[PDB]
Amino acid sequence: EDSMIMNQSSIDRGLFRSLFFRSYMDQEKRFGISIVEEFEKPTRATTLRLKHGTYEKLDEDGLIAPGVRVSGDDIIIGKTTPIPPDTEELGQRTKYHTKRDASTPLRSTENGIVDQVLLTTNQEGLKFVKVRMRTTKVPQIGDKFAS
Amino acid sequence: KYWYYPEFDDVVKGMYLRLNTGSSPYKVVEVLGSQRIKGSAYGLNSKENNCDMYLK
Amino acid sequence: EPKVNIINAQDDEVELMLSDVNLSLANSLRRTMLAEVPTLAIDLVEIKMNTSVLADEFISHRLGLIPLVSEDVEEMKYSRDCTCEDYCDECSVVLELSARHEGEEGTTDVYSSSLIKVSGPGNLNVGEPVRRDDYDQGILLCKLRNHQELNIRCIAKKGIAKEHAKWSPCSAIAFEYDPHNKLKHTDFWFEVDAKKEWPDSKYATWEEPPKPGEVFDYKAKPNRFYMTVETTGSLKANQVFSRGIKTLQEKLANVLFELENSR
Amino acid sequence: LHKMSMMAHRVKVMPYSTFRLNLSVTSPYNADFDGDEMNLHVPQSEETRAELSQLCA
Amino acid sequence: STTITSGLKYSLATGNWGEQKKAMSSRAGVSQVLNRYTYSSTLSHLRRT
Amino acid sequence: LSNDEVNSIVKMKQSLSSNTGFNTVLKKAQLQEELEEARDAHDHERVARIEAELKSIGAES
Amino acid sequence: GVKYTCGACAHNFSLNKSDPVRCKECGHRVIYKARTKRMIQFDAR
Amino acid sequence: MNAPDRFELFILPDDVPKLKITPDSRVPNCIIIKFEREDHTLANLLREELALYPDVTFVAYKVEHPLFANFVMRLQTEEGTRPKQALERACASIINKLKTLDHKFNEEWNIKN
Amino acid sequence: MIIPVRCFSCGKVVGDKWDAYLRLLEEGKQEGDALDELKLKRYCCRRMVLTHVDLIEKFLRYNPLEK
Amino acid sequence: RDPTLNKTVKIRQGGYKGKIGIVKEANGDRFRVELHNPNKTIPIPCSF
RNA sequence: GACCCGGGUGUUUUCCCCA
Ligand SMILES: [Mg+2]
Ligand SMILES: [Zn+2]
Ligand SMILES: [Zn+2]
Ligand SMILES: [Zn+2]
Repeated sequence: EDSMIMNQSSIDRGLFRSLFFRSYMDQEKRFGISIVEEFEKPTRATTLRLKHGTYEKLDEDGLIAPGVRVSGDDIIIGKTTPIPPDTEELGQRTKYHTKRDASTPLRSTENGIVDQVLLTTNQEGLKFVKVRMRTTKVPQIGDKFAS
Repeated sequence: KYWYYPEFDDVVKGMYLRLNTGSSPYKVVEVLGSQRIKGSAYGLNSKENNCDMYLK
Repeated sequence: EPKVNIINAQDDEVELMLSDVNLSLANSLRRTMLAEVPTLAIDLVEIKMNTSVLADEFISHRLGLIPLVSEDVEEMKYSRDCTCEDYCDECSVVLELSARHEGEEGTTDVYSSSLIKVSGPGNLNVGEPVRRDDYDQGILLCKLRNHQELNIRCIAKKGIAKEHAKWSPCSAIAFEYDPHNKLKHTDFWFEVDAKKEWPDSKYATWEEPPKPGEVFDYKAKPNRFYMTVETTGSLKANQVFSRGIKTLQEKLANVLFELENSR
Repeated sequence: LHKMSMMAHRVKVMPYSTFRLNLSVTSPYNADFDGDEMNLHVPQSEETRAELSQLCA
Repeated sequence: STTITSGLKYSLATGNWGEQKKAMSSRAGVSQVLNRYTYSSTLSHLRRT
Repeated sequence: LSNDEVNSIVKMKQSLSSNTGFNTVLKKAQLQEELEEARDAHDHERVARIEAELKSIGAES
Repeated sequence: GVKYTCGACAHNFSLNKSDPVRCKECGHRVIYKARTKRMIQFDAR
Repeated sequence: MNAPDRFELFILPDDVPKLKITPDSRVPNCIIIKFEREDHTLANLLREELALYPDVTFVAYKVEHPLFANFVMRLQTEEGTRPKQALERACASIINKLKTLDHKFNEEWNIKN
Repeated sequence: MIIPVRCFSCGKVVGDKWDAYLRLLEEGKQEGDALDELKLKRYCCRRMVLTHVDLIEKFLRYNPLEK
Repeated sequence: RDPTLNKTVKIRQGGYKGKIGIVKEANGDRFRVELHNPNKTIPIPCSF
């Protein structure tokens, strides 16, 4: 019924093995005179409503570095947007939420190695990043082939 | 890293640094100023490190 | 009762004829040589720098496939059976590769001869990548241009071809019996005449063709098997054959011990 | 298209990432293995499990 | 200068061949994202009617 | 550093720049654009100089 | 604090999250991050 | 994603016995043997060795599924012989055959070296 | 992209014969004769060298991203 | 508060000897470590 | 004793997959 049998040893030797790249884009938006988004590693204290993934793979500038293995739901771009502060200045020792998280997580079903990170400026002069992820896909039961 | 700064001219003024006499006993010299010299581009650290700044 | 007769012998391939053995024994020997003789192959790659145009895992896959000399792999232990923390010298061999291109013109080829054995078991002849001669550069691994460098450290472990095809010592085992089809084990497709439409086997001269008036013999069994064992250079042909026999013996002895200890 | 396109099977957990069928049931489903996909629905009650095992099996 | 620039960019970006405020009743799908899965697919896409 | 300071440093290093493949390609492209502009203006005198400059700069390997 | 590489002249430098995104020596607008210093290991399979 | 580890083809878990024997009561003097982490290599060898013994009246094996590394063997001997003794005799006989084969190959290789 | 180390079908090492194959073709030998001279008998091995396309020579023409 | 979470770790015993990973779950006596070599996450005892 | 979280657009359009 249109199936086929493949040699496992040929697969081990590199038959029909391929390479997969996926790129992610993000940029800093401008909402007003002085309301800008920032690429940064958000902290559990100064930001609220963080993603459930892990932020420990981000660098100081909020961007992951190439060569780092990533898994699903990991944060590859760290971005925060400002929020008007609440009355928490009552008795909080500077530990009050002023920013909201807008980070970009890796897709839940995908994982791989960070291949190349690009940082530049858009037409408007704001920061603009692109992250490319690389993985290898080996043939297995269910993959589609054709003559 | 900093020779092309506009303020570097006044920054380097009066500084004391180790100098290769060449004629080698290293000695200290006092910077009386700097003077850009066109056409005297020289390798600073590598081949690509062309520099026109000169230290008097 | 079993007999062996060698036709051609070389360091890399032996062509021999088995006789007075069952077909099952010959096939089990072929399967054991193909996928159950332990060899040594690179199993971990630590990439300290790779600025070449090839992906890191591309080069890792290429490295894993390079055959390494596995003569004394019997003395070596399996990685999972070594009580040492991390890897010691008795369960792993460490090779290191460092390649670089100097100058602003030309292309540098990275060959398997550049793999340098750093550490391994004492006085055991294992780990060195296989070379055809003293002047053979070996397997082409990568190519580099100016300011591209490859600096890696590879660890070789002992395993069998069941786990991954890179540990297989043999390339292809030709296997053949009954060139003249006296046993009628196959029925020959044809258009006009089946005799002149099918090429003769390469061992057809080693057996007398059936007589025109001969009747079918229902009491006969396959008795003589012709098989050629080709190796990748990690093990010699005689070593592959002998170690396949020894592996089969060990498997049967393990079954026997299990039976005797079951009671 | 017809009521034989939904039938209740018994689960067997297996490795790899594809649903596996005995080839005799590929006729009522009008399915072959060139890329087709099929849907699986899990009953969540004793009553529903009994209905599936006694009616749609 | 924004009129022509924005009109051309919008029509080429979205594929709706017309003015932005008349998106309905305009011929859609004129402009498509180039298929770069393989070389033959790109060549086929560039010669499609 | 500011944007203006970066531009000034880049111009200074361009004055110091003896040669760079990317910059040579950019210069050749700019020269070709200037040459087509001169061609469209029917200036037979400028185009000769631009052609000579392009011939001198070119001949890559 | 973190290294960067220019997209045209391949010149290494660093930024302090306040400098304009630009190569210091050729003024290119596109820069790339440098590889991580962590250990990278592959199964060679 | 769901692909099992390759070492599970031959590495035996601690809680899984290598060799489980259960009697088959439908016919007299018959046992069912379940080999774990084995395949046609051992099974066919054992089956074709046992098929030649005059006191073994039924021997067969099957691999239930190619994706699981095990096989099950059915053995059934005459009244005098216990089946497990026949299995042990088969193992020992094949071991002797392999030993003499190795010796003869070594002799021939040394002659033709 | 670059010559495979092992033949896919059987597993013979063909990764060390690319340079020799090109040298033989340079001298005017036919492709079949060149493959025969390298002792590639099985056609499964012959297709590996015969149908290989060398793309790394095109990737290397791009300026390296670091220095 | 599980100080070994999000820390690079190496496996010294079992079927994954000498593989670099990162600890993801640290409930207790059974650590979930993602492997850098393949794309998978495995449980492992703390002693390993 | 310093103690760890829990959230996700919408509307169009296009190009694909299995019948
Ligand atoms: Mg179909
Ligand atoms: Zn050890
Ligand atoms: Zn630059
Ligand atoms: Zn082959």
